[PDB]
Amino acid sequence: LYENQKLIANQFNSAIGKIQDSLSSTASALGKLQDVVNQNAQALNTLVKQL
Amino acid sequence: NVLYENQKLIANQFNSAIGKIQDSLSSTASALGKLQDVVNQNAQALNTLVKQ
Amino acid sequence: NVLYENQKLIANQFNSAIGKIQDSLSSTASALGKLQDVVNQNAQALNTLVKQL
Amino acid sequence: DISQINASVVNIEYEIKKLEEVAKKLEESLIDLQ
Amino acid sequence: DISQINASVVNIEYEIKKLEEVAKKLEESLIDLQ
Amino acid sequence: DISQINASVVNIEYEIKKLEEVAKKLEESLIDLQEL
Repeated sequence: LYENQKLIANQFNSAIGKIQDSLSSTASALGKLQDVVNQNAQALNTLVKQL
Repeated sequence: NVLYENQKLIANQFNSAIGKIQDSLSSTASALGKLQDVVNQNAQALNTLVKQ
Repeated sequence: NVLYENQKLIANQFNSAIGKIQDSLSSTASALGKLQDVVNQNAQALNTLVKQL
Repeated sequence: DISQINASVVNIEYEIKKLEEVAKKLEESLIDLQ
Repeated sequence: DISQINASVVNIEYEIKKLEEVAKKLEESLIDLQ
Repeated sequence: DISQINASVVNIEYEIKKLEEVAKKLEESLIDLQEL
């Protein structure tokens, strides 16, 4: 019961690498949404500042 | 005996976890897509109100 | 030994991986929740403004 | 033109509830060989 | 004055598309043996 | 009043930091089998 052990480890490590990339893309997308939402929040506040 | 039995169970627990991770990624991309749409709509609505 | 010690290494590595993946899902849900509430608060503000203007 | 502008709301409560469920569902995929 | 007001727009299509292709490519990592 | 209108700000920096941290720590879970 060792021929599958080599298969389980390689499939696991490949899955980890793909999950790393997904987490990086999630953090990047959340960072972009935060910036625009806040940059659009000040555009609305300053609009009340000129009215 | 107890190895092959345990050498096949970790393959099921791994495959089940992969399926769950897949569904979480699809829900995450779905939520990010709906957030992107509503943000851009409310942004162009602000530009249109500034345009007037 | 090897085939044994190797067998309970995959389990400990799999569990620790799953453990930190659960934390990543929790962080994502919290972040998505905060963005939803703020986007809808600013959406209601934009409507109320043009409503009373 | 004015009085016709509308800001949409977003609703992702289902996706948020799904992520929190997958997190707890992964607990069942944990391994504890005897 | 108010003519200078400008709201930014988001672009996360890369990240969104990346999450759903990795969700598909993760299928290729499931174990199949006997 | 039109002065009662205020746009809220969001702060999700800690969640973003935790995502990048988990991404890095997942490499500690990579399996390197012992050869026999």
